[PDB]
Amino acid sequence: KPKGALAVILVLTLTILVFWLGVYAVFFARG
Amino acid sequence: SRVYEAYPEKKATLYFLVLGFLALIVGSLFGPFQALNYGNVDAYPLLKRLLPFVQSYYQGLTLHGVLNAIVFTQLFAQAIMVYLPARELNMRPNMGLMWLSWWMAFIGLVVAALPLLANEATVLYTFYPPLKGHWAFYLGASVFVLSTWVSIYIVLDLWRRWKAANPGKVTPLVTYMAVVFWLMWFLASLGLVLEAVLFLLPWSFGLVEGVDPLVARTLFWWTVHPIVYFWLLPAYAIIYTILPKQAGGKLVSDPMARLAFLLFLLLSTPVGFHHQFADPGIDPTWKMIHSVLTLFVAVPSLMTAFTVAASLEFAGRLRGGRGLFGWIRALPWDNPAFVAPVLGLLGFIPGGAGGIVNASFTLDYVVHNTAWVPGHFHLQVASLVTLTAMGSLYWLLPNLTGKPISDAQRRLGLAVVWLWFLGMMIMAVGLHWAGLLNVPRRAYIAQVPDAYPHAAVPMVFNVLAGIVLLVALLLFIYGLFSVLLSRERKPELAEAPLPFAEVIEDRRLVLAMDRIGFWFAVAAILVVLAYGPTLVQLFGHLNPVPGWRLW
Amino acid sequence: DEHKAHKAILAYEKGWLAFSLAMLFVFIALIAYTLATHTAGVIPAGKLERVDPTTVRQEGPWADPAQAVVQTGPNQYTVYVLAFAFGYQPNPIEVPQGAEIVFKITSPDVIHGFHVEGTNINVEVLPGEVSTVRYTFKRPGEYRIICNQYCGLGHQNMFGTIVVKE
Ligand code: HAS
Ligand code: HEM
Ligand SMILES: CCCCCCCC/C=C/CCCCCCCC(=O)OC[C@H](O)CO
Ligand SMILES: CCCCCCCC/C=C\CCCCCCCC(=O)OC[C@H](O)CO
Ligand SMILES: CCCCCCCC/C=C\CCCCCCCC(=O)OC[C@H](O)CO
Ligand SMILES: CCCCCCCC/C=C\CCCCCCCC(=O)OC[C@H](O)CO
Ligand SMILES: CCCCCCCC/C=C\CCCCCCCC(=O)OC[C@H](O)CO
Ligand SMILES: CCCCCCCC/C=C\CCCCCCCC(=O)OC[C@H](O)CO
Ligand SMILES: CCCCCCCC/C=C\CCCCCCCC(=O)OC[C@H](O)CO
Ligand SMILES: CCCCCCCC/C=C\CCCCCCCC(=O)OC[C@H](O)CO
Ligand code: CUA
Ligand SMILES: [Cu+2]
Repeated sequence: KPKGALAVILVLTLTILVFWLGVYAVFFARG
Repeated sequence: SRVYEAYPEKKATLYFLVLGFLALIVGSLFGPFQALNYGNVDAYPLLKRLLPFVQSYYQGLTLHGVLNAIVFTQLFAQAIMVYLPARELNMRPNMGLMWLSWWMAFIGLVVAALPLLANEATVLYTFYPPLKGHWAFYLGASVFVLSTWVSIYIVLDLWRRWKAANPGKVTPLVTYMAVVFWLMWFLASLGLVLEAVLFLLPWSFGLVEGVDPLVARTLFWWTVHPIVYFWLLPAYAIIYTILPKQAGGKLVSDPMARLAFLLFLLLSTPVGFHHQFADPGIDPTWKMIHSVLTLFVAVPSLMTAFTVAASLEFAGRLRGGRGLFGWIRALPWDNPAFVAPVLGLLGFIPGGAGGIVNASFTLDYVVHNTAWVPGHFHLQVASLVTLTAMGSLYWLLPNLTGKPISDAQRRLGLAVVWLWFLGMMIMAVGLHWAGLLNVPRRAYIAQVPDAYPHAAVPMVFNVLAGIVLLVALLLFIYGLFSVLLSRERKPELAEAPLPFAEVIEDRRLVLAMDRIGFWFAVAAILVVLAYGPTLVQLFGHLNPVPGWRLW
Repeated sequence: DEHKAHKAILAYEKGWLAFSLAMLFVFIALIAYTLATHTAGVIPAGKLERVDPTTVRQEGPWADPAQAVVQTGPNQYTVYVLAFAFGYQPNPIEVPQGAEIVFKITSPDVIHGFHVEGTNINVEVLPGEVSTVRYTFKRPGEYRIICNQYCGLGHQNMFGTIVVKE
């Protein structure tokens, strides 16, 4: 199993998710 | 040099490369200033003593984007995406055309540069009507871009010639990327060519009194999304088919590389509205479609992330690395040609993340036209693409010129690369954050220093980024000029092979993906279906309005 | 071993392609949601509504800024905004809190931003066209309008005000 690659795509996932959920929260605050 | 007599493509490629960096340097000179501006520090007085022809923040901003994001990025793409396919197939590019395209590029640039430098075209690299620039700007820009049409033909030629010599063999990897790349660009480019010809040129010439802002914008964005993928893919081609070697490993999948590239041909163009989420007169259903199709275009880079990461870990394990982190420290971090793209890839994580936000319809309302967007795109183009382009100095230049890279010069390269990376991460933080605080993009904000009190923290990052990047820039100029203007020549470098990686299996997919005429038309249908309905309604209800010059 | 690392990489890549696809779909679902709520009001009306930039300050709804605010419903006002080099009329825009505000915004010169600080209002204003957006102010007070589309040398200082009455 490519454990290293998996780490990377995990970081990429959390980044997207913090970015996306973050700005979603902000959209509703400003709505 | 007998090397050029037999490989004349090296010389034309070199020319594309040098002009590209010359444009990058000149364009970038304006960046630190802008960075300090977004940190509420006004260093424009100083810049104007140094470069007296500069009349305003906005003329520098016009130069910065045009030179950096249009000129350099295009010249890079042309260098890479002609020379690389040519070396893989071991064939001569049509040299007549290869020089025509360079001269087209050079002359168009020269022509655009005149009104640009004379303060007659301080629109931005987006030149939205009714802001009306000098005809020379539209003409010189038009000619510059059309240069790529010759590139398209050149690679199409090579491709077919090979295919004739080799019926019922699939397209070699690099060449397949280059072919789907250049065809994608051909579809993509029709928006701008259309805009320039039917509207911009006649308008700047005195031929029509007005232009229709919304149609102009709609046509513009037809092209200017795919243009970013046009910037991105020369970098990827390297990251896929060269970097794996530079890392000490192999590309982990040829099919995966082909598929990523395939998806870019299909999905790079039919997306442009994601720049027009805040425009009037475009149906919201069509915005939602473009939104969904944009999320789809994230797929190939999502795929890329895994393929490439795995290729990195693979090389990392092959070199002794063990653990979950072992493979990372195992990699050749002393090699600038390895470091620049990988650092660029790291930044691409937050970069793509911000893109995905931008794409999501309503979420765009949070960030549109704020500092967030530059934040996003510095991570994508100014970092990943630029850094990939940078690292190739250390493999490509010696290949093209036979000029050696000293250890000293290798060291300075690591520095430039790193300082440039960090500086971009730092500015990326200041911009995104300032953006979240509603700080508008494209603004000489330092000239209204009391406007944005809440932004004081991200501002410090912007200043820091400013200086750190000025240093990187300075060092980059000095490093490039040491290596171009150096004394020694070892033509055995100019004759070495390029460091293409080997691949470590699904023939049937590969054969499918090789049906290129087919995928090309699928792409073209997708563009008709995505843009046709809206463009039809638009052309049927034109409302031309007079031009303005407000600088 | 090389044979094995390829098998595993491809297996896992496939897992990740499904997951990233899933995540992408869920965002699509969450975007659609927003489209069904009042928050969607900031999305421009897709309708083309063409006006003449050259006479808009002389005749029509943008010509008398003090009459730009018009009650169009029991709890609804339309506001006729002009974004111009370099400011907004009326200034200030005065509207009641908790009423639904239709903004009909246009320019007589060049393109301008209409970004209401603290809200999701963020719309490009194009000469010749009317940009129509809806928002309902929840909290009273002063909200600043920022121009966030480059509009010439006056761009950095182009600000307007909205005042939401209690
Ligand atoms: C080269 C340049 C750029 C790329 C690529 C690009 C990517 C995207 N963009 Fe963008 N962007 C938008 C959407 C996105 C999306 C969804 C993507 C996606 O394609 C991105 C997908 C990528 C990923 C999901 C990241 C994958 C990560 C990778 C590949 C790294 C993995 C790392 C490894 C393997 C390293 C590990 C190794 C170790 C050693 C640990 C939107 C709207 O939807 C707008 C308009 C916003 C507005 O309001 O104006 C926009 C506007 C811009 C503008 C400004 C235009 C202007 O001036 O008005 C530019 C210049 C730009 C450039 C670029 N853009 N973008
Ligand atoms: C020395 C590094 C550089 C610095 C510090 C820098 C910083 C900046 C800043 C602070 C902005 C925002 C300006 C504003 O919105 O008013 C900007 C915009 C921009 N940058 Fe850079 N930059 C640099 C390098 C690059 C490079 C290498 C590219 C292209 C490869 C690039 C492309 C652009 C574009 C597309 C614009 C937007 C102009 C517009 O909105 O019309 N940047 N840069
Ligand atoms: C080698 C490349 C990397 C170099 C990285 C160097 C980082 C910047 C300087 C830090 C020292 C602290 C300097 C702070 C002291 C002066 C600050 C100041 O006076 O503020 C500016 C003023 O408000 C506006 O006019
Ligand atoms: C490596 C360098 C890359 C640079 C990366 C840039 C950093 C931006 C990161 C995340 C944004 C997430 C959005 C943050 C907003 C959270 C606010 C919140 O929690 O929202 C609710 C609140 O009520 C609203 O006012
Ligand atoms: C506000 C944000 C600003 C902070 C910016 C930090 C961003 C990430 C920096 C570095 C990560 C790179 C991780 C990998 C580094 C590799 C070097 C390594 O492991 O070296 C091996 C050793 O030299 C034997 O060869
Ligand atoms: C490979 C490099 C790694 C890339 C990964 C880096 C991505 C960083 C993610 C989030 C940073 C944002 C910080 C977390 C959000 C804080 C929210 C906050 O502070 O709330 C706002 C509040 O309203 C104001 O007072
Ligand atoms: C070895 C070299 C490493 C040095 C790298 C620096 C470490 C990062 C932290 C601070 C430097 C930031 C310098 C910023 C310049 C002054 C900030 C400023 O302009 O201050 C305005 C103030 O907040 C309102 O009046
Ligand atoms: C709220 C959501 C929470 C998000 C939190 C982050 C989730 C982790 C992300 C991606 C992992 C993708 C890897 C997919 C692994 C699938 C399994 C697989 O591919 O297994 C093949 C193997 O042969 C079996 O024996
Ligand atoms: C493998 C297991 C399969 C299950 C996977 C399913 C994914 C679930 C995620 C999101 C659902 C979206 C929920 C929609 C609710 C959004 C409402 C909201 O956030 O409302 C805020 C605001 O206050 C109101 O106006
Ligand atoms: C490393 C990255 C760190 C990133 C740090 C994130 C900071 C973003 C915070 C908030 C945005 C949300 C805005 C919330 C809207 C409320 C503002 C408001 O109500 O103000 C105006 C009003 O007129 C008064 O009456
Ligand atoms: Cu109006 Cu910028
Ligand atoms: Cu785009």
